[PDB]
Amino acid sequence: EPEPQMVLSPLTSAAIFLVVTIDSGGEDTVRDLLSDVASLERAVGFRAQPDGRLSCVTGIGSEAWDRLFSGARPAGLHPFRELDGPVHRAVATPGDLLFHIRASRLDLCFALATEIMGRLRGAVTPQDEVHGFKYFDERDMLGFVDGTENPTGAAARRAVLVGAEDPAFAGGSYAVVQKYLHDIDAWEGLSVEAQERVIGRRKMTDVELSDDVKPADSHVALTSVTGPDGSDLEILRDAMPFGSVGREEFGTYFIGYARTPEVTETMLERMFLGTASAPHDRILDFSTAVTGSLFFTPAADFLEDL
Amino acid sequence: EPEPQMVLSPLTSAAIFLVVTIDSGGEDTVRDLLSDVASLERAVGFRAQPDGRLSCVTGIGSEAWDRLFSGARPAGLHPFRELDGPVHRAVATPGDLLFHIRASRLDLCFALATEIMGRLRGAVTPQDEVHGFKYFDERDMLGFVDGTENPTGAAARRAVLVGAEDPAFAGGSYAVVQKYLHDIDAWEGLSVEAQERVIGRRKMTDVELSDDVKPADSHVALTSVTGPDGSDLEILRDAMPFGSVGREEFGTYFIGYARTPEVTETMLERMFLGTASAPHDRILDFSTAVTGSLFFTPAADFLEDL
Amino acid sequence: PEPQMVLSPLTSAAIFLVVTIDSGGEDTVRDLLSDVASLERAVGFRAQPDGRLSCVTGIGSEAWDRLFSGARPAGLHPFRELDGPVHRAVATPGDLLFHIRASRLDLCFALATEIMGRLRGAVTPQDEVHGFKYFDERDMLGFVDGTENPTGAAARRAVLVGAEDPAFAGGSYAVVQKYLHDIDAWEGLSVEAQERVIGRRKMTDVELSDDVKPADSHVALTSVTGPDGSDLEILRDAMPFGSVGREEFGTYFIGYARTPEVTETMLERMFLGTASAPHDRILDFSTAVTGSLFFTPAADFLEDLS
Amino acid sequence: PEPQMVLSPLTSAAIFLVVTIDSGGEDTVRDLLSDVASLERAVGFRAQPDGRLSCVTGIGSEAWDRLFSGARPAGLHPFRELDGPVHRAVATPGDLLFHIRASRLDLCFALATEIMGRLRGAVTPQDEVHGFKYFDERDMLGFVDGTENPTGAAARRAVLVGAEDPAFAGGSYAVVQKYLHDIDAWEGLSVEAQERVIGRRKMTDVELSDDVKPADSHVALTSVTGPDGSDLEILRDAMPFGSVGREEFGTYFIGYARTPEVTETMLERMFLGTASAPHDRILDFSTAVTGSLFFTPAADFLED
Amino acid sequence: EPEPQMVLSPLTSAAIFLVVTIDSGGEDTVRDLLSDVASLERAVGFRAQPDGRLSCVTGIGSEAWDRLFSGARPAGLHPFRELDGPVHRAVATPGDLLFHIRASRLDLCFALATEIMGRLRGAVTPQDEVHGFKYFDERDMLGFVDGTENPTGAAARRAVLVGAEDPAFAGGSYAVVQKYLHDIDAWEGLSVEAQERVIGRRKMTDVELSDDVKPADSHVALTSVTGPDGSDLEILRDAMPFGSVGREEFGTYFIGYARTPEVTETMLERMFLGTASAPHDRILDFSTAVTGSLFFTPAADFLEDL
Amino acid sequence: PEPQMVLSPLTSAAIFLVVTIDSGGEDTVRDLLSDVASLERAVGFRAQPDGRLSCVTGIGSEAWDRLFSGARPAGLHPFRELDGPVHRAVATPGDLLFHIRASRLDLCFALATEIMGRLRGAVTPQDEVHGFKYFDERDMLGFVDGTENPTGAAARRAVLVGAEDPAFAGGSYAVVQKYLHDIDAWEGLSVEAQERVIGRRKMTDVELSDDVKPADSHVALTSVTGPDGSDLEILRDAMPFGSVGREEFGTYFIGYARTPEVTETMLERMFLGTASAPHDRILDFSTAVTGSLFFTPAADFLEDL
Ligand code: HEM
Ligand code: HEM
Ligand code: HEM
Ligand code: HEM
Ligand code: HEM
Repeated sequence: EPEPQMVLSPLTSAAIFLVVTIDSGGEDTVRDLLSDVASLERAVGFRAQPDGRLSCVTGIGSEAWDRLFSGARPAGLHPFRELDGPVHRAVATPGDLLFHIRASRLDLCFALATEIMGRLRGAVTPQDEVHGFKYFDERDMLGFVDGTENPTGAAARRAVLVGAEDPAFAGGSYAVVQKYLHDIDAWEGLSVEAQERVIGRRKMTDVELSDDVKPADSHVALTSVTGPDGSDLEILRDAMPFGSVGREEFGTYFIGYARTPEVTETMLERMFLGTASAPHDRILDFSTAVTGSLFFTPAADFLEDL
Repeated sequence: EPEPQMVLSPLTSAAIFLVVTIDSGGEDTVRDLLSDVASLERAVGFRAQPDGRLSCVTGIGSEAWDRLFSGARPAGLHPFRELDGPVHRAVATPGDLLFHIRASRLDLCFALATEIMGRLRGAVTPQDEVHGFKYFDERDMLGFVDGTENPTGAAARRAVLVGAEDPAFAGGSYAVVQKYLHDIDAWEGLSVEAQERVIGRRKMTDVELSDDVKPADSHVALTSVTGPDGSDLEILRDAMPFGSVGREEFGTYFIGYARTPEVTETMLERMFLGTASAPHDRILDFSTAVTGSLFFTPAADFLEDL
Repeated sequence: PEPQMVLSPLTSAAIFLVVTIDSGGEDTVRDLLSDVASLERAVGFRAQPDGRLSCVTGIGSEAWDRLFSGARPAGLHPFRELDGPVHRAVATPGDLLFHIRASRLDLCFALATEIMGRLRGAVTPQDEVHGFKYFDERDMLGFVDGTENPTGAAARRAVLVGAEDPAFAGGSYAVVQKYLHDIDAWEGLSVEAQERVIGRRKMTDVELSDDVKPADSHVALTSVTGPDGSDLEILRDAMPFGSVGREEFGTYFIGYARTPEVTETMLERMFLGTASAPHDRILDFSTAVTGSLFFTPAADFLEDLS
Repeated sequence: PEPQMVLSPLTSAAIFLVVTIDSGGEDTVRDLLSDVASLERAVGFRAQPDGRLSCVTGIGSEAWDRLFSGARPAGLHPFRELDGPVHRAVATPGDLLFHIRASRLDLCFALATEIMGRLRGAVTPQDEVHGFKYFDERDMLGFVDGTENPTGAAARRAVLVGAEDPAFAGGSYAVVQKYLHDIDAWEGLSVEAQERVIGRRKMTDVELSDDVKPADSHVALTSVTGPDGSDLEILRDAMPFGSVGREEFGTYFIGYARTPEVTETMLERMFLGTASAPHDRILDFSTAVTGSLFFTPAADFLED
Repeated sequence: EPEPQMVLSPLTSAAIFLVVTIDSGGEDTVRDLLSDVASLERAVGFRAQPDGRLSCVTGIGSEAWDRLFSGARPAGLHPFRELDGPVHRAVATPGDLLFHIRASRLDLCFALATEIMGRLRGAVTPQDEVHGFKYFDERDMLGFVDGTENPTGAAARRAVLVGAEDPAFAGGSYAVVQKYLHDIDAWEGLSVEAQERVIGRRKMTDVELSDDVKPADSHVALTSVTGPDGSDLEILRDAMPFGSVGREEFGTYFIGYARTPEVTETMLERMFLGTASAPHDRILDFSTAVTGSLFFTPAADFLEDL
Repeated sequence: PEPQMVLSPLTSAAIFLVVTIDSGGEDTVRDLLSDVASLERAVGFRAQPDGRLSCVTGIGSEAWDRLFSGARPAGLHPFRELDGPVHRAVATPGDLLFHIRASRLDLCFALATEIMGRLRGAVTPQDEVHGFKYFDERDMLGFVDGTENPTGAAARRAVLVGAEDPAFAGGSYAVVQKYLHDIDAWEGLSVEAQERVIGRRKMTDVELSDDVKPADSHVALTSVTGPDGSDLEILRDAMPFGSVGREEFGTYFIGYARTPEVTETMLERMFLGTASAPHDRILDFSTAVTGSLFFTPAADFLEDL
C-alpha cells in the first residue's frame, strides 16, 4: 500500500500552522526539505514519546506543484475558489506550502517549526503563522464544543484518503485552511438560546437540536450534506482557537481534510452563497474569513522518494 | 498574618505576561478591577482544579501607585533604572500594571487575561503581551536548563516576601521584567564548550563549572553576589521562552522577584556595568533587552480591601 | 461492519440499565436506538481523552420480534432457566440493556440521564446497578477478576458474529446475571479454602497446578474445549456493587460471546455439574437474582433505522 | 491539636453514612472511634499517592451525652427545624456521621465496609449516599460548585474551633441536608433565568454584578457579614447523587464551620427570608428530606 | 532556623543505598564533596521535575566524624552496637558515609550516584551498593504493605528531627541501616493466617490484628514502644526490596530515621533479645541481618558551610 | 499466528535473563514454556494499564534440538564469532532468553522470580542484567537511543517471519550482546567529537548530513541497503545498566529481525569494516563481553505445549 501522512492524528491540545510562498529559484531547497521532513519529525519527537504526540502534515498548493514536479497532477488540485455571496465573501490568499504541526505541547511544535524554517531560510517568504491552543473541554472561541461529529476509524479513512478514483495519488488528502476572526462583542450580545439557533446544538451539553427546532440557516444544518445515493459526505476538522488579548483578536483557525475538494467546496458554497431555504450560514454574521488556501497532502512515500 | 499573592508558584509550563499603561481618567476602573482580580482567578481556575494551577500576580509601577493611592509608598518602589554600559544598555520602558498569569495550559492563562482586559477596555493601553511556553526538560531558548539554583521552601519566603523592614507592606514583593531577543545564529556558531564558558554550567548535565575553570565574565559568576555579612543574596526567577519562527524572533521573557529591588539591581549592574575582573556578562553578547520595568506586587488582602 | 464498543479499554465505573418496553412504546424506542451513538458522542467527546465513555445497547428475543419485522439473529432466544439439584439460574424480564462504562461514575450517569429522558413514558425500569472496580482489579470476593479474558485478535474472533450469520456480522451476544454474596460465610473460610473454590492463588493470581486444582473449582468448570480441542472463550466485565447499610455485597456479571452456546455450556457445567463435580463451589457463596440474554447489533444496524 | 481531614484536597467520590446508636451499643461505638484513624491508614496507604482517602467522624448532641461525661462542646445542639412561610428545613435522627472521601468510589466503599463491620449489632442505618462530582466540578443543577470556598489560612480560621472553646480546639461543626431536585422544572428555565436563581453566570462562573444580582438569589442570601464587616465563611463539599430509574436527582449538602451560628444564620435567611427576599429561589427547585448537626472532634480526642 | 536534608520525602518507588569507608588521606576530597552534594542533587534532578522526586540524604559515622571535624560531636552519635541474642544476632559492619538516594525511577538515582562517586574515586572504598524497588501497591519482599504506620506531617517532624535538646545539631537526624536476606522458601511454606501472626496485620487488607488475637512475638507487638510518660516512640522507615534471581538473593534493605538513636536501639533490643513475654521477633526466623551501621544526617546548612 | 510481544510500547525498565539447560532439565523447561504467557498475565494484569509488563522467550540453536522434534526455523544457528583486526565479537553460551520489560523494575523482578522458581534445578544462570532507560530516552553514552527504529506496518515487515518459513510465521530472531563502556575515555571527547562517532547531534538528535557524516560513524556503518535498493532494518531496545562501586557502565544490546542475515551484516560492517572504514568508532569506547542468538517463536507455538 501507500503510507498516508498523519492526517488522522489522536487528539492534540497545541498546534502551529505555517503557510509560506516559494521565492524564485527556491525550488531545489524546498525539494531537499520535503525528502527530510519525516526524519526531522522523528528527531524532535522521539525523546518526548509516548506523551508528546508530535506530527507534521505537509501540503503543496496548485501553482507550487507545477513549479516543483513534472508529469501527472492530483485530479482535484486547483487554487482555492473565491466565493462572493450576497452578504459574505470567502477570500483566496497566497500559499505554496502548509506545515500543519500538532502535539500535546506548544514547545514541541515550536522546535519542529524552527528546524523546518532553518532549512528553508533564503528560499521562502512567510505568509501566515498561527499558534493554536484548544480549551480544556474541547470548546472553541464561540464557547461551543468543536469536533463532536468528526468521523472516526474506518469511516474517517474512507472520508479523507484518496483511493482508486485517482490511483497515482492514493494515500493523499486535500486540506482547506481559513483563518476566521470573531466579533465576540456582537456574539456575547445573544442569549444562549439565540447562540444555539446559530450553531444547531445545545451549548452546555452538546446535544444536537431536534429536526423540528433546528433552523434551516444554522451552521450544522448547512454543513450536513448527502450524495445522490443518499450517503453522508463527511470531512475531518481540527479547528483551533488563537489570538491576542491586547489587540482584541479572537479567532478560529479552520482546517478540513477530504478525499476530494468537491465535498469541502459544497459545504463552503452552502455557507457563503446559501440554498433555496437559507440566505447564508448564521455563524458568518459573527465570523470573518481573512485567509483561504487549498493544498494537496501527498502519501508519506511520495515525499521520501524526492 | 498578611496572605501573599501566588509569587511562590509550583512549576508551570505556560504563562501570559501583560504590561499596560493607565489612560487619563482610568484610575477608578483600575481600582475596581484590582478589588475583583482574586474573584476572577477563582471563576476561571476552580473548574480546572487540581491540575490547572492557574494563578495571577498583579504588580503596580511607581508612577501608577501615586495616581491610585494616597498614604504610604512601599519603601523600595521607584521607576526601573536605565543602565548605560560601555557596550550593553538596559533600557527603561513604560508600564503601570503587570499581570503575571501562569498555569499548566495556555488556554487557562488566555481565559483569565480575556476577563481582566474585558474589565479595563477604555481605561488602559497595552504595552506588551507575551505568551510563554517552557521546553519539556526545563530548557530556555539557548538550550540550557533554566531555574536550577532558584531558592525553595523557607529560603524562598525569606528571599522574596517583604517582612518587618516595611511592616505596612508585609507579604508583598518586587518584580523586575525584561524581554530579551537572542541572536541564535551567533549562539549556534559556538562549540558546546564555548557556550558552557558563557553560562558557567555544563549544557547536557547542568553541573556547575568548578571555581577554578568558571570564567569571571560567565553569567553564573556575575549573578552570584554575597552581602556584607557573607550571606548569599538570592532572587526567584520564572523566565519563559517565547517567539515567532516566521519573524525570526527567539526570546527569553525574564521576571525576577525579590524582597527588595537592591538585590536584583546589584545583579543587573554587575551584568551591564561589569566589575574590575569582567567588562560585562557574556550572555549579553547574544541577548538584547527591549523592555525594562519595576513593579510592587502587594499582599492579596491589600488588593481585596479597596 | 462497525461493531459497538464491546471490546472496551479498562474501565473503573459502569451503569447497567435493564428496561421492559410498555405496550405502544415501540416507536419511541426505535427513535432512541437510531440516536444512541450520537448521544454517546454528545456526553463523551468533551471529556476525552480520559473519560473513555461508551455505551453498548442490547435487545432481548421478545423485544426484537416487537421492534423489527425481518430476519432474527440465529442465536437469539429468551434466557434458559437452569434448575439444578441445589442451585437455580433464574430468568427475569428485560427487553433493552444499556451497558455504560467510563473512567468515572458521573459520565456513566450523564449518559444514562439522556437515554432515560428520551424513553420516559415508553419503558419500565427492571434493574439499575452502579458498579465500581477495586484499584487492583479485585472483585467482591477479593480475587483479581479479568485475568484470562482474551485480547486483540483472539478477543475479536471470540466475541463478534462473522460469516456464520452474515446479516448480523459485527454483532455479539450478552448474558447478564446479578449475584448477591454471603460475605459472612466467605470470610469464614481460610485463604487456602478460598483458593480451592476459585482455582487461583489469592494474593499473586497464579493458577493452581493441574495436580491440586479441584474438579468443582470455578476455573475448572468454566474451562471448556470445543471438538478440535480449541479453547472456547468469552469476554467478561463483571463489576462489584452494593450498599453497606442493607448488607448487600454483589457481583454484576456480564459475558459477551459470538454465540450463546459458549456461555450456556459454561452456565450448565456451573449449575448442573458434570461427571466429576456436583456444581461450581462459587455458587455456595453466590445467589443469582436476575438472568437475561441480549443481542448487541453492529453500530450501523442501529444507525440505519426509522 | 491535630484536626481530622476537614480541609481535604478536591475529591470526585464520597460516601455519607448516618447511623443511630441502639441501646447498649455505646461501648462497641467507643471501640470503633479509637480505631477509625488506623482504619483510614489501612485502607488508604497501599493506594497512595492517587487514592486521597479520608474519613471525618461526627457526633450528634444526644449521642454525646450517652457516650461521654464532663464538658460538652459549646455549640453542640440538635438540628433546629425551620418552618418557613413556603419551604421547611426538616430535622431527622442521626447520632454518628462518617464523611468518607476519595478519588474513587471503591476506596470509599472499602473503608465504609470495615467501619460498618465493626458496628454490626450496635447501630441502625438512617442514611447511605454514594456521591459523584461532574468532571468540571459541576453539580446536579449544572453550575460550578465550590468556587467561593475559603482555602489555606482563611479556611483554618473559618472552620476549626480555637481559643474560644479550648478543650475542643481543632474540632468543627458539620451540618448535613439531603436535597431532591425538580429537574423537569429547572430545565424549563432559560439559562438567564437559572443565573438569576444562583447569582453566577452558568458557563464562565463569574459572579453577577451587585446591580443585576437579585436579592433572593442563592449567592445574595448566603453572603453574611459580621459586626466588624468581615465575611462569615463556611467550607462546603456538596455532592450529586441519584438513581435514573426512580427519577431521583439530588445534592447531598455538607457544610463545616467553627460555630453552628454561621451555618444556621445562612439557613434562616434561605428558608425564612428577610425584609428584601421571600426565600432562596434555589428552594423552588430543591426539597430537603434530611437535616442533622454533628461535632467533628480533633483526631487526638478520638485516639485517647 | 535550620534547613533539614530531605529526610521527610514523598513516596518513592526506587532507591540507591551507597555505604563507603574513607581511605587514609581522603579527608579533604570528602569535605569538598560534602559542601557540593546539595548542588549535585539540584543539577541531576531539576530538569526531571515535577515527577523525578530525586533527593539524597548524606550521613556520617561516629569514627568518620572525628577524622572530618574538630569541635562538638552530635550527642547521640556512637558506633552501631552488636546484639548477641540466644538465637539471632544483629552484626555491626563498617561505614563512614551513607548516601540514601531516592526517586520515582532508578535511572535518576544512578545518575546522581555516578556524579557523587566520580568526585570521591581515589578517596573512598565501597562497602555496600544496593538498588531498591518498591512493589506497585507498597508491598515488600514478604508480600505485606510496608510503611502504613509511619508518622506524617507535624508528628513526623517531632519524631525524626533533632531540636533544642542538642541545639548545635538541630534539623539533623540519626539513620540506622541493616541489609536483611530472607528465606523465601520457608516464608512461602506458611499459610496466609500464619504469615499474619508473624507480622501482626492482615495480608490483603492491611488491617491491624485486634489486641486479643495479636501474638506477643509478632513484629508489630515488639516494635510498638511507649516512653517513660505514656506516649508512642516513633521512627520513620523507608525499607526497600532488592535482589538477584540468578543468585537466589531476596532481601529487605532497612533504613530507620529518629531524633535519637535510643528509640531505634530499644526496638532492636526487643526484636533480637526478646521480652519476658516473647523469645524474639518471629520476622527474624525468616530474615538474617548481614550489615548494621549508624549515621548522623546533619542539617543541610551544616554541609554547605564546611 | 499471534506473535510474542516483540513490538512492545516504550519501556523504562527491563530484566534480561540468559540460562543454559542442565542434563535432564528438558521436561521442566517444556512445562514452563507452555505456562509463561499465563504467568505474564498473572503478574501483570492487576497492574494494568500502566505496568505494560511483557516477556519475550527465545531458544538457542543447540537447545532447539534438545527440546523439539520436527522442523528447525530456517535461520537458527549458533552466534558467529567475529575476530576483526582490532575488535572481536565473542560468542558465549545460552540456551534460553527471557526479555522481560515494563514501566517499573519491580514488575520485571516479580515475573523473573516466578519463571526462575519453576526452573530451579533444571537450568544454570549465565547472565542477569537489570536495565534502566534515562527519562529522555538517552543511553549510557548520553545520546537518544531508538530514534530510527521502525514503527507500525514497517516494524511488522522488518521483524516477523512470514511466507518464507511458513511453519514458523510470527516468530523473530534476537541477537544479544552485553557491552562495557570506557566512560573516562568517552567523556574526554568534546561534544562535536562524540557527534562524529555516533553520526547525530547530541542535544537535538538531528542526523548529520550525508556530506559531514564520517564513513566510520556508527550510523553510517549500521545503514545497509539490499539488492532492491530498499533499507534493511532491525528493531532495538538496548538498555543502560551498571554498578557505581565496580565502575561498571554498560549497554545491554538486543536487536530483533525477520532473519539473522540483516543483524549479521550490521555486525560484520561494525567489527570487520568496509572499503571506506576500518571499524565502527563506537567500538573504541565499547567492549562486547557476551554474544548469543535466539529464535523467539509465535506465542501459540509455546502454548500448544
Ligand atoms: C537572556 C536572559 C537570561 C537567560 C537566558 C538566563 C539564563 C540563566 C541560566 C541558564 C542560568 C543557570 C541555571 C539557573 O540557576 O537557573 C541562570 C542563572 C541565573 N540567572 Fe540568569 N538568565 C537570564 C537573565 C538574568 C538576569 C537579567 C538576571 C538578574 C537580573 C539573572 C539572574 C540569574 C541568577 C541569580 C541565576 C542564578 C546564579 C547562581 O547559580 O547562583 N538572569 N540564568
Ligand atoms: C459471582 C460471579 C462470578 C465471580 C465473582 C467470578 C470470579 C471469577 C474469577 C475471580 C475468575 C478468575 C480470574 C479471571 O477472571 O480469569 C473467574 C474466571 C472466569 N469466570 Fe467467573 N466469576 C463469576 C461468574 C461467572 C459466570 C457466571 C461465568 C460464565 C458464564 C463466569 C466465567 C468465567 C470464565 C470463563 C473465567 C475464566 C476461566 C479460564 O481461566 O479460562 N464467571 N471468574
Ligand atoms: C440544593 C442544595 C445546594 C446547591 C445545589 C448549592 C449550589 C451552590 C452554588 C452553585 C454555589 C455558587 C458557587 C460556589 O461558590 O460554590 C453556591 C454557593 C454557596 N452556597 Fe450553596 N447550594 C446548596 C445549598 C446550600 C446551603 C444549604 C448553604 C448554607 C447553609 C449554602 C451556602 C452556600 C454559600 C456560603 C455559598 C457561597 C456564597 C458566596 O459567594 O460567598 N448552599 N451553592
Ligand atoms: C526485613 C526487615 C523488616 C521487614 C520486612 C519489616 C516489615 C514491616 C511491616 C510489614 C510492618 C507493618 C506495616 C507498617 O506499619 O509498616 C512493619 C511495621 C514496623 N516495623 Fe518493620 N520490618 C523490618 C525490620 C524492622 C526493623 C529492624 C525495625 C526497627 C528497628 C522495624 C520497625 C518497624 C516499626 C517501628 C513498625 C511500626 C509498628 C507500629 O507502630 O505499628 N522494622 N515492618
Ligand atoms: C554498543 C552499544 C550501542 C549503542 C550505545 C548504540 C547507540 C546507538 C544510537 C545512539 C543510535 C542513534 C539513535 C537511533 O536511531 O537509535 C543507534 C542507531 C542504530 N544502531 Fe546502534 N548502538 C549500539 C550497538 C549497535 C549494534 C550492535 C547494532 C547492530 C547489530 C546497532 C544497530 C543500530 C542501527 C541499525 C541503528 C539505526 C541506524 C540508522 O539510522 O538507520 N547498534 N545506535
